[PDB]
This record gives sequence, structure tokens and C-alpha cells, in this order.
Amino acid sequence: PPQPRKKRPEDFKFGKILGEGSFSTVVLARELATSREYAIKILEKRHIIKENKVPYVTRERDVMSRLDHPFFVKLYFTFQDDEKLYFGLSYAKNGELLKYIRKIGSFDETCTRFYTAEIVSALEYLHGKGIIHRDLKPENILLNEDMHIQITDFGTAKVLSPESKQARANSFVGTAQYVSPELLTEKSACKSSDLWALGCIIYQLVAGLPPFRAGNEGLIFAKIIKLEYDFPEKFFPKARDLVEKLLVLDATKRLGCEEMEGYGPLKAHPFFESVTWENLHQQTPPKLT
Ligand SMILES: Nc1ncnc2c1ncn2[C@@H]1O[C@H](COP(=O)(O)OP(=O)(O)OP(=O)(O)O)[C@@H](O)[C@H]1O
Ligand SMILES: O=S(=O)(Nc1nc2ccc(Cl)cc2s1)c1cc2ccccc2s1
Repeated sequence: PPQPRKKRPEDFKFGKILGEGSFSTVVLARELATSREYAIKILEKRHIIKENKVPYVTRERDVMSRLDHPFFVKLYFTFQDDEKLYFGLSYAKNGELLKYIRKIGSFDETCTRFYTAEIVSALEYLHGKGIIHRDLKPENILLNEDMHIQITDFGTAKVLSPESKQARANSFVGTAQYVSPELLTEKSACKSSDLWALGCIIYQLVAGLPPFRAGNEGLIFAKIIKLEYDFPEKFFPKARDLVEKLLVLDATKRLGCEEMEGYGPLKAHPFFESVTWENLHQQTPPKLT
């Protein structure tokens, strides 16, 4: 069918900068005709052309256009003018999960469980569509007005080809603290690489910092491939067990991966015993304190 009229910059009143990326800026904007607020990601054409970033922009648009699930930032529209590309995104009013980890220091068990469950639910959806995120981290897990998660940053995601039953992706992307050992050693990532990142994130929610810590990337890489980390005291025992079943060097042995028979066993883990999985995005999140 036809679609709505293509939008233009003059259709919006732009407000504050929400954040700045290496080759993008996200600005809060109100659509004049509706009074709706959007986070509009803006890229300068000559800059991403000069700096060979066009593939990432195309990737972000293509991957986001495939998503239809409440735990992801939504791509509503795109438009361009002579100088710029514009992505109209849902506005995640409460910002990055990382902000809350820093502020509060350590999530309690109820909050760790709830937010872990939402991330697991989101990954189940993404992996079911054959998509690897590859840069899952608290900075990329935003929070909407109701404090549900909104995962973002899909420019470095990968749609695995169904036609070839593709399992491995060859682009080297990610963030050192959360990068999987297989990417470092085998030079490819798989869906299970996101489960490794999940393990790091669960650890971080409880411990306050992610498990592989150092002042530079190479030192972090060295720890990752040796599985060199420890748990702080008082780390919730069932959460520790879960993390130990995710932070596994062999990607085929991580709870939740295809070779471990998928998300059923992961959702069945004792840490999640009280979770109602079916309708998390309609549940009231526990207050973060
Ligand atoms: N949909 C959104 N709603 C609210 N805030 C957002 C949204 N998308 C991004 N932001 C904020 O804007 C910041 C900049 O995002 P952008 O994707 O342009 O760069 P980045 O991913 O932070 O940086 P880099 O691309 O260099 O890794 C984000 O870190 C986030 O805090
Ligand atoms: O189909 S696209 O891949 N075409 C593109 N045209 C350009 C032009 C200049 C630059 Cl720097 C990148 C792209 S890429 C595309 C359009 C668009 C608009 C807004 C947000 C993302 C994208 S991707």
C-alpha cells in the first residue's frame, strides 16, 4: 500500500541534544502536526561518506526496519536532505541502563531478575529472527518512560542468512568489556556471543562493574580468553550460577544457545523461578533503589 507523506526537517521543532556519537547526533524533536516526540538520529552525508561509515548506516536502517517488539527502540521513519540523513526513533525518556547502575551501585535481587528477564526476552526475539546484536551493553539498553528496556544500536548487528543457514558472522565489532572469546580467537561471532554479553551484564547489575576490567583493551582481551574473573561476596547465589552458565569459553555450551537447545532451558533457570515470561512489558517494573 501507499505510506504516509515522507517527512522533512521543517516538520519538526528540534530541541535538546540527547547524545552525540562518533558520526551521529541524536536530537529530541517534536512533530508539529501531531505533537509527538521522537529521538531523531542525524548523520552528515559527506562525513559518513568520507569516513566509510555508509555500510553501518544502511545496516542500522535495515536491521531496525525488521524489528517489531516492545523491548527495542522503534524506527518509525527515515528521511534525508542534501546534507543529512535522519532516523526517527522512539524517545527513551529515562536514558541508559548504565546511568542507573552507576547511581545505585548494585541492583537488588528483584530488580536484577526483572531487568535480566527483559533482556533475555529481547534476545529470544532477536535470535528467533536470526539477528545477532554483537554490541550488547548497558549503554545500549535504554529505558522508556515506564522503565521498560529499549535495546538500541543496530548499526553493528548482523542478520544471518537463512538461505545458507549461516551461524557465524565475520565483522569485528563490539565493545571490549563485553566482547566474546570466540570473536577474539576465532574471529567470528554467533548468536551465543550475545549470551556471553548477557552474562557480563548480569554480573555488572549485581557487582557494579563488569567482570573483565582493565585500563585498556588488550588487557581486557587477555582476561576474557583466560576466563579470568571472580565474584564479589554476597553475589546472589542463583544469579552466580546463571552467570557461570553464560560465561563459558565454548560458545556451544552457554545456556540459551542453539546447541544447548535454546531459550527454554535458559528461562527455566532457578534464578527466574518467579518470572512470568509471557507479558513482561505490561508488568510494572520494580522500583530501582
Ligand atoms: N532512541 C533514543 N532515545 C533517547 N536517547 C537516545 C536514543 N538513541 C540514542 N540516545 C542517546 O544518544 C546517545 C548517542 O547515540 P548515538 O547512537 O548517536 O551514539 P553512540 O552509540 O552513543 O556513540 P558511538 O556511535 O560513538 O558508539 C546514546 O548514547 C544515548 O544516550
Ligand atoms: O538506502 S540507503 O542505504 N541509501 C543511502 N543514501 C546515502 C547517502 C549518503 C550517505 Cl553518507 C549514506 C547513504 S545510505 C539509506 C537511506 C537512509 C535514510 C535515513 C537513515 C538511514 C538510511 S539508509
